[PDB]
Amino acid sequence: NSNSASTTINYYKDAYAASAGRQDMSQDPKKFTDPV
Amino acid sequence: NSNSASTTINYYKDAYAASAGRQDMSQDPKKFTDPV
Amino acid sequence: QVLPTAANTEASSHRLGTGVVPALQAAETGASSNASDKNLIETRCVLNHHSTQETAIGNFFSRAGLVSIITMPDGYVNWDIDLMGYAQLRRKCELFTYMRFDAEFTFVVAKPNGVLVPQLLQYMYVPPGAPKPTSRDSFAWQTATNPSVFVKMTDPPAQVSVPFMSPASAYQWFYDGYPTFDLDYGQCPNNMMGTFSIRTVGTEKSPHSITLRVYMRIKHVRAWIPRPLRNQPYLFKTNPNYKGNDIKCTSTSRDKITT
Amino acid sequence: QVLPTAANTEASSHRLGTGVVPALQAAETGASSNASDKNLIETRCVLNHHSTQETAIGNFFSRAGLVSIITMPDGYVNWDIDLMGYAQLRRKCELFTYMRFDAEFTFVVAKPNGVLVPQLLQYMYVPPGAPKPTSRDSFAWQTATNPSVFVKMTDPPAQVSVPFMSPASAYQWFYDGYPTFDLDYGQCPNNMMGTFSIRTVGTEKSPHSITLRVYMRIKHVRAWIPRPLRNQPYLFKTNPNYKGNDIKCTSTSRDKITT
Amino acid sequence: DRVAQLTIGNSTITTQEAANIVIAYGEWPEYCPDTDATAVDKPTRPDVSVNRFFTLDTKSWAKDSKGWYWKFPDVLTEVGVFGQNAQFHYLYRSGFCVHVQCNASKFHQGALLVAVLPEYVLGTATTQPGQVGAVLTHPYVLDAGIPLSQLTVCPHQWINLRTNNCATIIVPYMNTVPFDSALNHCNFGLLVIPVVPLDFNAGATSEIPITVTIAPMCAEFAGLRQAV
Amino acid sequence: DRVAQLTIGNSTITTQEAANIVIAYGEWPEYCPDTDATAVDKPTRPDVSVNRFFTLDTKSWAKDSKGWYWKFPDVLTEVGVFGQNAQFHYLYRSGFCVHVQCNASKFHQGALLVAVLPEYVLGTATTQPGQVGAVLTHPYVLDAGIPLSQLTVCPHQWINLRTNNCATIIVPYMNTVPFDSALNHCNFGLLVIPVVPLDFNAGATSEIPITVTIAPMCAEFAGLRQAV
Amino acid sequence: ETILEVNNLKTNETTPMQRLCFPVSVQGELCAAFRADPGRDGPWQSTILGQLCRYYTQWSGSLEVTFMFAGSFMATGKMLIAYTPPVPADRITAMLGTHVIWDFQSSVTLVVPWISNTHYRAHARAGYFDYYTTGIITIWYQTNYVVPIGAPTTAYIVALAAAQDNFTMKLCKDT
Amino acid sequence: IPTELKPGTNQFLTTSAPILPGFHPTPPIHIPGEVHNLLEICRVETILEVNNLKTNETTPMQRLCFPVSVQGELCAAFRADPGRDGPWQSTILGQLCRYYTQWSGSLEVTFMFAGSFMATGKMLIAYTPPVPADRITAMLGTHVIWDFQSSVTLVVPWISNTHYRAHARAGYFDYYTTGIITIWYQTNYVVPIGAPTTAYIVALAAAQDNFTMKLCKDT
Repeated sequence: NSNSASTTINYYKDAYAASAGRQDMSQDPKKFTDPV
Repeated sequence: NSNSASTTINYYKDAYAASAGRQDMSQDPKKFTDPV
Repeated sequence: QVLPTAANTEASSHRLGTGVVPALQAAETGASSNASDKNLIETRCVLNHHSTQETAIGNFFSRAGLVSIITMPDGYVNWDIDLMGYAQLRRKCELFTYMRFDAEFTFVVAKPNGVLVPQLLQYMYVPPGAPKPTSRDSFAWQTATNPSVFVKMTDPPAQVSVPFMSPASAYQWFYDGYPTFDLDYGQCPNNMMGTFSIRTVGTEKSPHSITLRVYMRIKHVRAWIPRPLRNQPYLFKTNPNYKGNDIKCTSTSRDKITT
Repeated sequence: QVLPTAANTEASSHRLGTGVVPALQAAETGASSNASDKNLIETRCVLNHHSTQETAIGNFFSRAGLVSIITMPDGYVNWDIDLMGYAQLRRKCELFTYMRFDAEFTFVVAKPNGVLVPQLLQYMYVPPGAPKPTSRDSFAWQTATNPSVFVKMTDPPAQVSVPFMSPASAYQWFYDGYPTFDLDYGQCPNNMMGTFSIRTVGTEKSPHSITLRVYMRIKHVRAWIPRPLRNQPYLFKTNPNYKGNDIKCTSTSRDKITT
Repeated sequence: DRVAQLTIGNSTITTQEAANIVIAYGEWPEYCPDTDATAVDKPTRPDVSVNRFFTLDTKSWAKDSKGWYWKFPDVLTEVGVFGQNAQFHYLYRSGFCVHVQCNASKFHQGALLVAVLPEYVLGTATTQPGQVGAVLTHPYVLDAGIPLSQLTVCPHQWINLRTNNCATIIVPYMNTVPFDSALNHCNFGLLVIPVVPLDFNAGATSEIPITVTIAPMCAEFAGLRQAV
Repeated sequence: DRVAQLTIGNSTITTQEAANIVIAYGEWPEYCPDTDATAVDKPTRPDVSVNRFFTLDTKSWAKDSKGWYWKFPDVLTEVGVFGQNAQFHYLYRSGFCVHVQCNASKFHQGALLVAVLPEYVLGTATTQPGQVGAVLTHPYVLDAGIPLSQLTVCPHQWINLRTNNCATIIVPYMNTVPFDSALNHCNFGLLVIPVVPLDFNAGATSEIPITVTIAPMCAEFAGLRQAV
Repeated sequence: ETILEVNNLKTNETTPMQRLCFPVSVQGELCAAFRADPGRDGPWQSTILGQLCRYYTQWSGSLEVTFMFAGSFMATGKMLIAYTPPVPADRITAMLGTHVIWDFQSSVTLVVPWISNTHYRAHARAGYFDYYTTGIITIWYQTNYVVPIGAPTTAYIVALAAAQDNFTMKLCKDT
Repeated sequence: IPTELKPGTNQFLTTSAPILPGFHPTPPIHIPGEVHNLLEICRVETILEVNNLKTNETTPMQRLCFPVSVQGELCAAFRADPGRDGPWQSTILGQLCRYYTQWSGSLEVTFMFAGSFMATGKMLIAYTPPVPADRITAMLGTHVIWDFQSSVTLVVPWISNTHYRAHARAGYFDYYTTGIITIWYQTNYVVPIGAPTTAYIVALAAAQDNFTMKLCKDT
């Protein structure tokens, strides 16, 4: 079953019992610095 | 993720936690003995 | 957009002209200046491979921290579940306002002097509204529905995973308002996630004091609307009240501004 | 080039002529002679299969060694991280100048007499600039961000892996210069990798003395610009200073040169 | 192969009897590549001005001398356009070509070991002798606890009065950081130790000079300080 | 067109209210061509190091000042890497970009004539004032017997407090010889003479500064002397 | 971009509201000077960039400093902002290093280039870590602060600090 | 999932979970002079301390060479095993060999004359497999005639009853010896008038291409 807060290793039936892998590398420059 | 100092067994997400395998067999004779 | 590495630096040269000016900006607009280093000084072409994985929120938050300490000098204590009891983690999670994540807990149990003695313990998580045990032999210990953990003291520390159990979309560390139509102010109902209780299994009186340490690990975190950090020591575990006399300066002072 | 095995020996015969001479060389040029055994004596064809894997730097360095000993006769000690405290490893790693590698650490803890007693310990790695704990119950023990290790004494020795954490490209065992614009000389800032602290978890006073032994293993090593070894006993843990009176000869002397 | 000439910059060195040229570790000096540079400011390359061969002082070899050593680039820190430039900057990267000349008659005898030891550290002011250069006290251990018998593992050239009179070494820039200062660090040092003492019959040219000539190869600089 | 920015070298100058850029005689500064070079030695081009904008001292404008002048390149002879370089060479060729800044409030009044006179010769020590710069004595004849009323024939830019506060001049290297020394000749001089005296009602910012900023453009050098 | 606490004077402890800016008056001398390392205690401590950098050990990248004039409209003048790699004594000796000429829209954006002998720099302090310093920032009067009659003779300038695009951090630590 | 414990668990051997989950190491840069095999250092020529006399302890500078004068007798002799204590201890080859137990391969010994230019003569260098008494009885073994460019390169061939030889000592390990190296005057050291009558000869030792080592040990 799929149930998680959000390439990971899981050993159980639930999806919220797993170890996070390589975190996503993505940012939005303009959104915070220049929101005009 | 790839992160190491430099055919190896790894059990974790990080790449610097692994056991070195068969080391490379390569030497440069002339470089040290005869650098003229 | 994906930015695996920081942007490289391009080559440049001198510039002399009219109309174009990157140096001048407008801070009144509230937007940070977009001037690049290549627009003011001559820079060589430098290619960088500095990864930004270490600055991700997941790696920044994925570190277990002490959340509370429990001492058992009647043989049981019912401790309310709260995560704002220690500054070392409170300052970390209080930088954001709303976060949705997944919590992992680890329990370390030892005697006050650190010695280990064979003894069997039981932990129960009591959801809000569930009956609360009142004795070491209370009928609430039958754990018909509530999850339970049993472990000896000499055994390795227990590790469990707790899902995101809030009725709302995400936890909120601040509630500007009242939950009911003065001490009540600031209490968000969406944060009270029940309580915690521990006991010794035997119906007799345990002959050793028990101290438990709880560490919380986080995973699959997602933050929203960052807020400025806190520069004042805490005074209470519920509200950001501070000592109104000794206002600590953010920056250490010096002697003269010219030196 | 790849040389899995040492070069074989080719067959040869007698040689008599003028002009060609492999025996004569020129040591003034600073280059080792390239004369092969086939150029001076008649040699049979010998094929050898002696592998050179045992002479690789990885296999030569992949051996755990004692780096320091720590005794706890206040209940905590903050020990600075350094690897030049014992000759058996200092001579080994001091043959090269710059090396980039990956360190693996193992901790062995026992009583002074070697007896094992159930007791819970905590280890923290303090990066440079991080707050340093000053008491067994100091607030710095909350380990909000610093990595921590918890293990009982009776448990098997702990094993952790530490990545290459130097700001420069590789560690340097020598710094001919000053880090600031006399005891200061020889101190490279790129080697101070923070400190190490241990303690007993319980807030009480532990009733047993604690001795810890730390062994460091290496992997993924890469060396540069080898330097001559050291033939004099060490006198300090920072500089190669030596006793200026008893200059130990490199080679053991004999009676007469003709015998 | 006995004769050679090097004409780097506005200078020129010739020798009618010399050995071969020894390149340290087989790496020709070269400018810093973009993939390795970390500085964000455009560097300066004086080129011809800083590559003029510079001749230091002259050391007098005696029948019982111990040895002499120099620290680089502290020797060149106080001389020429290189001195006036390095004192005005903060980042430095260059190679070096070292030339040592010492000629004697056909009847003298003695040997010298010209060897460049990268990143020389002394032990028990004198750390940076300057253009003058200091002398050694315990040449057997090099005042560092290492045996001189294994000093040949470093790039070196032998100066034997029987055959040759001069030797050359071309060492590239070796340091763990692409750029480095010039007043707080020393890239390497040079060692000159007489393994075979000079001996001669009475009635010869007793005064025997020793001269060291050096010249930067691929000098580059960055940062503009005021005066240091 | 009222705003402009010049970012030559590791420096940058910006102005929110300035006039246009005046190029002297319509010739952009450039390196010496092979067809015109007469030197046989390879020249040096420090490039970025010598093109950093240099700011000289500040002159205080008064209600009865006569005028001030500077001699080039004697101003830069004693400052920065340019000073330490020109003192080590014998041949010199570069252009110049001159910037003069003087800002006043909206209620002050007065005019200035910033004009560069090529090859200024004085008449009846003070010939080479240096970085400080000397003052004039008879501004009507410029101490040279020529009328100031015809000084506009030379490249110039007007600084009128009503409209602008700064002016720029880009003058190339003008001399009858492709190369020339730096300690025995002056390529040109700069003139600043208040044609309209400064006037203001009592109760204003009496202190009014005058600043001159200059920077070489295409510097090159040849010859290696010892110290001059 | 966040506010920088330049005026961290001893007498300003009781009245922190005046610690967020420094005054400019009618005089060429200097007005303010401070170190540019975001990790060391001082003016950078009040910035969120420095506060975050306290949680890490190694950082690299160029920095940007932006100023904003707050004086009267009729006020005018020119100020010089200079950054000195590894303290100046006067204008002519401070002009050698990287500098920006500023004239009174009024928002100058000084950029601090990344020059260091090492790829990753650590937070500076007293001792061996002094070798990891970054430099000194100073500002000087290019021309006097000219104001007409019937106007205030004193003006205040605020300082805003931020990080450039090529910033990075590693080796997370707990403060 | 079923599992069975096996002997040897919880046994720490000197021959791993990470602590930092997002560290990216500083990028490497090109550094000249990288060593990939420890055998490369062994293939370099280093000085040999032949004159290890008792009186030379206070003045080690004279322990790096031996004198040659005008006399056919011998001048110097020493064992050729790089492991045993003695002249080979000062060589980096011997120092490295102290870290290993078994080695095999041929060795090369190079000499260098340091006398005056007008000096001349012929010297005989001989290597004796398992000590000679004179020239005619020492000439039977492998030898090289040397005449005074002046750099003779004596090669020590690898002859042994076993594929891998161990470091020699007193006792059973005497069986692992390798031989004796000696040098003799082929002709007298002739020098003209007005020239020094004594000359010094330095000894340089190195390892050949077919060298190898195994069984790493700690000294």
